[PDB]
Amino acid sequence: MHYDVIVIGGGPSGLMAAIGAAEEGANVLLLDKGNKLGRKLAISGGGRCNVTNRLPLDEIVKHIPGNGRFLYSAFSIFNNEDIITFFENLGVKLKEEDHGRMFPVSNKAQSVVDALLTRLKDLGVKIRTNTPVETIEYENGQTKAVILQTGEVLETNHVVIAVGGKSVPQTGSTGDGYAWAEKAGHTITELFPTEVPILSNEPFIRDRSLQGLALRDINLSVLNAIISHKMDMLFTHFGLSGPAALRCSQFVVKALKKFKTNTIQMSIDALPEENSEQLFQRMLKQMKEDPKKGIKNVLKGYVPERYFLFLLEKNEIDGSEQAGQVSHEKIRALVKDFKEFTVNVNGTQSIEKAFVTGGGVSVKEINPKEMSSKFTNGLYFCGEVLDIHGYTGGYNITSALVTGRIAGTTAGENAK
Ligand SMILES: Cc1cc2nc3c(=O)[nH]c(=O)nc-3n(C[C@H](O)[C@H](O)[C@H](O)COP(=O)(O)OP(=O)(O)OC[C@H]3O[C@@H](n4cnc5c(N)ncnc54)[C@H](O)[C@@H]3O)c2cc1C
Ligand SMILES: [Cl-]
Repeated sequence: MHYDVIVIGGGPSGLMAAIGAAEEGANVLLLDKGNKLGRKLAISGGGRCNVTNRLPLDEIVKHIPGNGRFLYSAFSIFNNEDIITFFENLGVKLKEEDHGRMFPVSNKAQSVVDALLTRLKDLGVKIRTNTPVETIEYENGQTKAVILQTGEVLETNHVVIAVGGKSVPQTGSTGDGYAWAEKAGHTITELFPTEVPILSNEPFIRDRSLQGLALRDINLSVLNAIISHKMDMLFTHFGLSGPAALRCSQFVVKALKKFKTNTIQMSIDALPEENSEQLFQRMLKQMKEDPKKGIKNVLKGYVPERYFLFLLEKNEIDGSEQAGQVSHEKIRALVKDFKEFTVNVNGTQSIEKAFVTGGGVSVKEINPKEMSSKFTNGLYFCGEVLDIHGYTGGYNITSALVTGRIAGTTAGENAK
């Protein structure tokens, strides 16, 4: 046993785990499949890396819908503000942008990766690139060895699994970690994509009626209800995309899986600022100002023209009908479609194409203060391989950095 701790995976969690263990005085090996460490980290935040989020604790947890509450213990030890200080000290100043989102002053993800690599070098962590792991050996409820794809055996009593999820496999995250966890006794929460476009075969989608149409600042709901507020949506050839749709997508997936229906209902509130009474009266007070003018001109500007004209048809209103020859029941209907237009949807894009993989190693089986397995001694987990996931805004890297630091410092401590 040359190595006190072996960390498998050099994403943000693995890099923090290796630093965490080496600070505890352990001789640490960090293994990665790729020719470079931090490939996904290097593309994160549009190439700038949204490293963390400075919002208060309770808001951070709320933005991590996949087991955010599990992180309460971790955050007591090492939290968002601690992340900011940590990076400052490694010479990579951060800045705050919108909605609490923190980015390097350099505006370059590579800056973050390089700082972490420099700290590993300073601490004497051994790094082996192009070194894929095949499996982990366990005996007597304890970790015994890491087995490389080549067959090379690396004996150790402390292994940190930091290999990420299943999305964007070109970066190295191909779901290798789940089988190792199962071998160790763990359950895997069923995997689902997050932040992906939603599919629909509604006739109006198939006939491209609204294709390319952006609806700005809408409320998009998944009915049963889960609601994304004041975000933009886009109608595509295949369904719904844009921030509002992407946010709802994990909820579409779960629902379809739980229930075994072919479609589920979504609802679009195109004008969330205004209630159906205010909107109805707005519309009357305009139909009276110009009762001889065509309704398609009297009521322009409420929603984009293509959506407007589609909804008129749907409600059997001739756009050229005189504003004072349109029945008030048919206007009430138009207002209901402005506030709650239903769209049946029937799936989403795949996990390969997702932002983050939802599901993973169950956190019920992990000691929250340690990131240690409850089943196998000398086994630790961190990052996206765990069943933790965040919305966009820095939350996923927050969790990876935090869990990686706790897992690493616990391993390094245990190994001594
Ligand atoms: C396009 C994109 C942009 C993103 N932007 C942000 C953002 O701005 N902010 C944010 O908070 N989140 C962002 N995310 C998500 C965030 O990048 C991830 O959640 C995070 O990188 C997960 O960190 P990790 O350490 O768990 O795993 P990863 O970063 O996925 O790293 C895992 C490492 O494990 C290695 N590995 C895998 N299998 C093996 C094996 N068998 N043997 C050896 N090594 C192996 C891989 O080569 C890889 O280097 C983004 C995601 C995507 C895809
Ligand atoms: Cl993000």
